[PDB]
Amino acid sequence: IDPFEMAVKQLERAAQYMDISEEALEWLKKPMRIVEVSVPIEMDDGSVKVFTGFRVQHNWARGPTKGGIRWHPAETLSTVKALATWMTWKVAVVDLPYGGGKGGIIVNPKELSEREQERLARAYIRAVYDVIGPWTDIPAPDVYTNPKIMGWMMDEYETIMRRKGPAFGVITGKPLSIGGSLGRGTATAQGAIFTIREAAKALGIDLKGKKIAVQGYGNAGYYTAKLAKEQLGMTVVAVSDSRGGIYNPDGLDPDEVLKWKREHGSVKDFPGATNITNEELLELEVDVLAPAAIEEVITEKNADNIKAKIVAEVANGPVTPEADDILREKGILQIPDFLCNAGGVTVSYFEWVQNINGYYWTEEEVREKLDKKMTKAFWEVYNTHKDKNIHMRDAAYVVAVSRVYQAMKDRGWVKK
Ligand SMILES: NC(=O)c1ccc[n+]([C@@H]2O[C@H](COP(=O)([O-])OP(=O)(O)OC[C@H]3O[C@@H](n4cnc5c(N)ncnc54)[C@H](OP(=O)(O)O)[C@@H]3O)[C@@H](O)[C@H]2O)c1
Repeated sequence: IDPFEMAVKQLERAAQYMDISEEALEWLKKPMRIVEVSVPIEMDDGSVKVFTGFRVQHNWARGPTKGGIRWHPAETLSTVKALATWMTWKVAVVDLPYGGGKGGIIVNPKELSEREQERLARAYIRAVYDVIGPWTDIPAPDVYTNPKIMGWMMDEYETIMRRKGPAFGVITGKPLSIGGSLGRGTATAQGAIFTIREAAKALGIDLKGKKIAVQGYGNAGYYTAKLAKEQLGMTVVAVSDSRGGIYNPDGLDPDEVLKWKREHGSVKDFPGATNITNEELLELEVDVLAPAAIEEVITEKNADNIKAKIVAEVANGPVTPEADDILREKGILQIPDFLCNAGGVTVSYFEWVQNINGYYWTEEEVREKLDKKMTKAFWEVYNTHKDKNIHMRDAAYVVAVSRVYQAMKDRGWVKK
């Protein structure tokens, strides 16, 4: 199927640039555990509806598997497996003691009521309990899943486990009142900012008063722009959603931008600025560029038109491999997508650590630890990029797969 085959092809393109045994490659191609279950719930009308849930633990060589849960009507087993393989490298690049996990249910939660959503969450936990756990498999928020659902599922897991172990730790993204952690909402953007100034440091150019352009202005993009302005001293020059765009070389403020979006219902028509299109924004000449929108916005059709020195792929796969190569041959440093967005995963790991130990950190402690881990991961990726003379995304794949393969070899799973 298209997604899993794409993930396997990406793993092969990673493996051709690093010393990996054939048995290890075949072992990585087949996910360790796949659990397809029927999740029954009782609707408000009294009828019983059964959905199909998937729980794919791609690997646990480096530690307990970690992965999000997607409630999407278009969910497929291949998509879940591919995203589990994704999360494996996501946790591997940033040195987490995690394996790759991925949960999902074939369900459209638009018409599901709050009672139905709670029942679906609890029933999914009742179905997949035997293949999850704090030390085995940690679910995390993903598309169409909010931390309220995770409060529900943590409650269900605690009820089944009879409070015997660290229940909070079974899942992450939980509300602050119950085993939650600070910085979860801004996790991905904060990690992206860490990678951005690390890229600037690697390039040898500071960020005092330079330009950043973000394309796609969801929560992640808005937080990225705001944190960049607050910390790096950079000047945001353009913000856009999939609908419209804003141009202001003099400088913007993400707070008033989001307020205008909330008032008017769209981000466009910002006062003191020009309405612009997303396409020319993608080719805008800036210092830092961050695509935070629907996947594959930078294409071979316009890859050479990007002039920003640093491209931070905040979104997952916003650049096609050919555009990645074109930017590489243009001297453009690209932060790979799964390394750039690993802030959410790192903060989720921090939440898991806080839940396991029963001690909860403060926001400053979480931010400092996230900064340290992101800096180390980025420097490992950059050093591999320099030494092996391969693409930055290629370097991140190489380091992640090397860590996973080392974990397997030390575990004795693969002899060679
Ligand atoms: N662990 C936690 O505690 C926690 C808490 C919240 C969220 N999260 C995670 O972080 C993500 C953020 O949550 P959320 O509530 O913001 O999800 P959401 O309800 O999908 O909102 C994301 C925002 O991004 C915008 N957006 C989506 N696709 C876009 C595109 N192609 N172009 C431009 N804008 C786009 C949306 O606005 P438009 O539709 O107008 O574009 C939307 O307002 C979630 O997927 C969730 O998994 C985790």
